[PDB]
Parts: sequence; C-alpha cells; structure tokens
Amino acid sequence: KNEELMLKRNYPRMATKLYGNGIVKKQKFTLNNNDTRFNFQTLADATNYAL
Amino acid sequence: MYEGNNMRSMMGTSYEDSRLNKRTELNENMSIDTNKSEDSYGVQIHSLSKQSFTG
Amino acid sequence: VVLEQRIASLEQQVTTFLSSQMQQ
Amino acid sequence: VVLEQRIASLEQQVTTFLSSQM
Amino acid sequence: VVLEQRIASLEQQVTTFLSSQMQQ
Amino acid sequence: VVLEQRIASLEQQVTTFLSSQMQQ
Amino acid sequence: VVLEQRIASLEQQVTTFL
Amino acid sequence: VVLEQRIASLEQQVTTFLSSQMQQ
Amino acid sequence: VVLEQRIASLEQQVTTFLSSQMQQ
Amino acid sequence: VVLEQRIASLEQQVTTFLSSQMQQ
Amino acid sequence: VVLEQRIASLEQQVTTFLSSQM
Amino acid sequence: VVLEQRIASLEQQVTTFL
Amino acid sequence: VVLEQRIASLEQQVTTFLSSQM
Amino acid sequence: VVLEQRIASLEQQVTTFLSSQMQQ
Amino acid sequence: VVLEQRIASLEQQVTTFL
Amino acid sequence: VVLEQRIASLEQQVTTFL
Amino acid sequence: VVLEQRIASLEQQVTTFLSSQMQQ
Amino acid sequence: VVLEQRIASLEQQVTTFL
Amino acid sequence: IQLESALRQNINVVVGEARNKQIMILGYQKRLTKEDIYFIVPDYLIPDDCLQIHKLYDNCMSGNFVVMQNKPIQYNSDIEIIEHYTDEL
Amino acid sequence: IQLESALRQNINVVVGEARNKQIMILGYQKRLTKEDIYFIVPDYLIPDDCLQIHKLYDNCMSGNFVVMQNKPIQYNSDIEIIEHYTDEL
Amino acid sequence: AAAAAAAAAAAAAAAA
Amino acid sequence: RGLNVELSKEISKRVVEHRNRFKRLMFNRYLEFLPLLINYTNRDTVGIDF
Repeated sequence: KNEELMLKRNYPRMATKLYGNGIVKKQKFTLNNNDTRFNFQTLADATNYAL
Repeated sequence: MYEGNNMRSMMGTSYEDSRLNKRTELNENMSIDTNKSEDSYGVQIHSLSKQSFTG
Repeated sequence: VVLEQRIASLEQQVTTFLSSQMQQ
Repeated sequence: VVLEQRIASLEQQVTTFLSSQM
Repeated sequence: VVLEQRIASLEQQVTTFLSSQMQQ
Repeated sequence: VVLEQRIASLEQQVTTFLSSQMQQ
Repeated sequence: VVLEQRIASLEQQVTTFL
Repeated sequence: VVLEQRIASLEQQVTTFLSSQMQQ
Repeated sequence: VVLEQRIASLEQQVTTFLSSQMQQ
Repeated sequence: VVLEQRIASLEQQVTTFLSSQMQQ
Repeated sequence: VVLEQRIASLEQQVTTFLSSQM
Repeated sequence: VVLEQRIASLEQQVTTFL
Repeated sequence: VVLEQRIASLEQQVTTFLSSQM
Repeated sequence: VVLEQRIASLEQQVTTFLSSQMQQ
Repeated sequence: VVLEQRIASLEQQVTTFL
Repeated sequence: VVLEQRIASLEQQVTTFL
Repeated sequence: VVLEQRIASLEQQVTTFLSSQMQQ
Repeated sequence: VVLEQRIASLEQQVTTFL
Repeated sequence: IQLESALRQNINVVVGEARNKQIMILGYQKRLTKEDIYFIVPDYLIPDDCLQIHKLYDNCMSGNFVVMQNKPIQYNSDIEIIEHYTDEL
Repeated sequence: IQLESALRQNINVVVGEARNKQIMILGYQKRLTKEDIYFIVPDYLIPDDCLQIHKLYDNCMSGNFVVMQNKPIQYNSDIEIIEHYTDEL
Repeated sequence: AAAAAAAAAAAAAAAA
Repeated sequence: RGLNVELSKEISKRVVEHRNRFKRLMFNRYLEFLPLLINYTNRDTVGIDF
C-alpha cells in the first residue's frame, strides 16, 4: 500500500449512553387532633401512634 | 458567586443541603443479620425472648 | 481571661468557614 | 469551658485534615 | 500554659485552612 | 489588655484580607 | 507532659491521614 | 488537670480507631 | 493508690477485648 | 477526682461494647 | 462508688474471660 | 508593644491601599 | 468603651483611606 | 498611655480629612 | 505521676500500633 | 509575654504576606 | 478499707466456686 | 496488701478458665 | 422553645452530646437502646461514636443520649381535650 | 421603641454588631443561617464580615446576629383579637 | 448455648 | 356522594357524644396519672426508673 497512508487519519470510536433525570417521589400523611381522640382511649398510646 | 444576601427566608436558603436528617438506613440488617440461616449446630432450644414492642 | 474569649470567637470563625466548603 | 474549647479545636483540626492531605 | 499552646494551634489551623483549600 | 486583644483581632483580620487578596 | 499531648495530636492526625 | 483527662480520652480514642483500622 | 491499679487494669481489659475478640 | 469520672466512663464503654458480641 | 466501679470492672473482666481462653 | 500596634495599622492601611 | 472608641477610629481611618490614595 | 496614642491618631485623621478631600 | 506514666504507656502503645 | 510573641509572629506573617 | 472488704468478699466467692467445682 | 488483691483476681480468672 | 414545641407533638426527642455541648436530636419489659440507629436532625455534629441511653445502665456513667417523653404514660392526647372544652366554651 | 413597633408587625428583626454596638437589622428541623443574605436597613455600618446566628452553634461564642420572634410559635395575629373584642365593646 | 463437634472430614485412622 | 342530614336535633346526638367522650377521657386520664404519686426521695443513689 502507498506511502501517503501515513497522512490518513483514524479517530477512536465512541460508545456512549445517556440517562437523564430520575424521579422525585413524595409521601405525605395527615394526623388529627379530634377524630383520633374519639378512638385511642389512652393519650400515651396516641403519642406512640404518632411516632 | 453573587452575594446580595444569599440567606433569604426559605428556598433561597434551600439550594444548599438544608438539614440532611434521618437518612434511609439498614440499622436492621437484611441479608446478613436477617435472611440468615447459618445457625450453629447447637444443643437445645433454650429460649426465645418475647418483648412487647412498646416502642 | 480576655484571650479565652477571643480564642473562642476565632474557633467559631474557623468552624463557620470550614463548613462553607466542607464535605459535611 | 476551656476543655470544651480545646475539644472543638481538635475536632476542627481533624475535619481540616479529612479534606486535604497537606 | 496550655492556653498559649491552644492559641498557637488555632492560628496554625487558621493559616492552614485559609491558605490551602479556599479563600472563603 | 483588652486593647491588646483588639490589636490581635485586627491583625488577624488584616492577614485574612491579605490572604483574600493574594492567592497564597 | 504537654509535649506528650502535642505528640498525641500529631499521631491522631497521621492516623486520620491513613 | 481536666485537660489532662481530655488528652487521656483522646489518645484512648485514637488507639481504638487504630485498632479499628489494623486487625490487631 | 488502688485507683491507679484500677486504671491500669481497665486499660488492660480494654486492650484485650478490642484486640482479641472483635473490632466492635 | 477527674480520673474517677473518666474511669467510670470508659468502663461503661467497655461494657456496652462487650454486650454487642456477648454470649449474654 | 469506687467500690461499685471496681466490682463492675471485675464483672466485665470475668465476662471477657468467659468468652475467650486467651 | 504599642509600637507593634502602630506598625500593624500602617500595614492595614497599606493593604487597604492595594 | 475605650476599646469601642478605638475600633471606631480604626474604621474611620480605613474609610478615609478608601477614598483617597494620599 | 495608649489613650495619648489614640488622641494623636484622631488629630492626624482629622487633619488628613479636613485638609485633603473637602472643606465639609 | 502514675497517670502520666499510664499516659506515656498509652502513647507507646499507639506508636507500636502505627 | 507569650501573647506578645504570638502577636510578633503574626506581624511577621503579615509582612511576609505583603 | 471498703475495697479491702470487697477483696475479701470476692476471694470468699472464688473459694466457694472452687469448692463447687472440685468435690472437696 | 494490694499485691494479694492482684493475686486473688488472677486466681479467680484461672478458676473461671477451668 | 424548640424542644417544648417538639415535645407537644409527642415525638420523643433525645438530648445527648454533640461536641460535649448537648444539641437536641430526635429519637423515634425493657430492651435497651445503645446505638445511633435513630433519626438525627443536626448535620455534622453527630457523635460518630458510642452513644447510649443514660437511664438504668448506671446512675451517672454511660454516654449520653436520653429520651424525654411528653407524658410518662400516654393515654389521650391533650389536643383532644382542648377541642373538648373549646366548643362548650 | 423602634424595635417593639417592628416586632408587632411580626417582621423578625435581627440585632447583631455593627461596630461592636448592636444596631438593629431586619431578618427575613433546623437549617442554620450564617451569612448576611438578609435585607439590611442601616447604611454603611454593615459588618462586611462573618455574621452568624448565636443560638445553638454554641452558648456564647459565635458572631452575633440573633433573630427575635414576636411570639415563639405563631398561630393567629393579635390584630384580629383586637378586632374581635372591640366591636363587642 | 453449646455446640457439639462436627466430624465433617474425620475419616479416623488408628494404629495398633 | 351520600348525604341526607337528620335535623337540627343533631345536637341531641352531639350532647350524648360529649357525655360519652367525657367518660372515656376522664377515666383513662385518671389512670394515666395515678401510677405516679409517691416517687420517694427521687433517685438519691439508687438505679431505679421509679
């Protein structure tokens, strides 16, 4: 093969993967001061319920 | 970079860490402490302590 | 006595500047 | 109080060490 | 006393932090 | 006394500002 | 002595370096 | 005195951490 | 006194436990 | 006096670490 | 209090012995 | 000394000049 | 109070410097 | 004392400001 | 004192550990 | 005193910084 | 004193346990 | 003596070993 | 003030040491608690070492992280009693 | 007087140091405040340096800029209660 | 709490 | 949805709810308190959570 092949370039080739965003996920709860005190006949058990 | 007063009340002071607390944990340990069946060639069945989970 | 106060003031100054660039 | 101050300095020094090898 | 050792040590840590890692 | 503590506080601040000006 | 206390913190810093 | 007790407490903690690093 | 004997004995047991059976 | 307190603190530290790997 | 502390140390030493021959 | 305090404020003024 | 007065003088001197090179 | 140094310094700054930048 | 001797023995143990 | 020595070392550091 | 009474109590208990181990 | 107290705990540990 | 507000929502706070200076932390038959398994509200001031509850292990010896209840035995929350009288009022 | 008038419109004022002499400034789980990010009412007396809140970082050590609430926990403004009784009155 | 020994690979050889 | 309210003698059910809730509340409050009255020279030297 001819000598000017030295001038011909050869780039390294790439193999990539893009990912992007994740998920913000949330979870809520709603604790009360009257309707839970209709149940829960002891107050300390209501505090234990809370935590 | 720009200062102004970068602490305003909330969500101007929340782009930083904002009180990392109670990170999700393996205090109770699956696959090691539990999911465990490497239980020694013992003698007898001595006891299994029953605890009323108040907390 | 006076130093005890300035030494306390500068340690808080170091601690509130280390946390500005900390890994913590 | 002096002991507490010394402890704080030790902690800060440790923190500083934990960020750079120099 | 040891308070002079503490004041010498805190200037060393202040110089170290304020010269090595950052400017603020 | 307390003026000596103030003079120590001001030279520390001047050294901190000089380290703020020049990179090291 | 206080020199022993100074040698202890340098050993603590060298251990934290490792 | 109390600083000596603190210095004894810190070297015990450093020895415990060194035994935590190296197996013996 | 005997308090020095107790402080010597507790460092020995601490070294024994923290070196022999476990790391924690 | 100071030692009496640190010696008490380290014995509880040994006892609450021995029970982490005890037969008890 | 000192006597109690000594007793606690003795108990811990005994416990340590009861787990390893070394 | 007080001369050290006088030399410190001149250094502060020279640093503020720069 | 004397220390505060000294601090005020230092601040004023700095302010004066910050306006003219002389 | 240092109060004489302060009174000498404040006359210097007063002369500097009242002679250099403005008349009022 | 004896506490200083025990502190010296503890730094020797720390140096032997390193 | 020792505080005067540390203050002298601080002005030396300020002069080396300039 | 009271530590001597505790040391007397512990050797009596060790002798009782040794008599519990060996028949005589 | 205190050496008798030290010899008693070693005998206690040796008996607990057996 | 931040403690007592936390206590009246019945969450068991835990005060201990942080760098020997008692910063608050949150803490949610006798089975003993030792380690820092619980949720921790401060940032870098964590003990990172042997914690304990200082109640019954001894009087005054163990490393400090003590939990404080709002009420020793809990039966009913008093946010219900305050609803109980305020309508009558 | 200018402080208490500011406190009853519920704006959290912040007193700190200005040149070591405690001029008022305005200041609008625990995430700590340090810097002079907040709005500043005086003119040139600003610290231009390390500010902090002096509450829980230590007892008595950090550089001063402490915020003062009108009421520790805020539920209803008392300009409504003063409207509540004045019509009945 | 006691464990009995396990002869997991003990093929006993004796002499006499 | 499902809704058809009774009357405004709803109060005559609200009244009996106040009685019923008062009995439940006062009963379990009174035994919520009753195991602490004595406390007996509280922790002089003795490791009891009283």
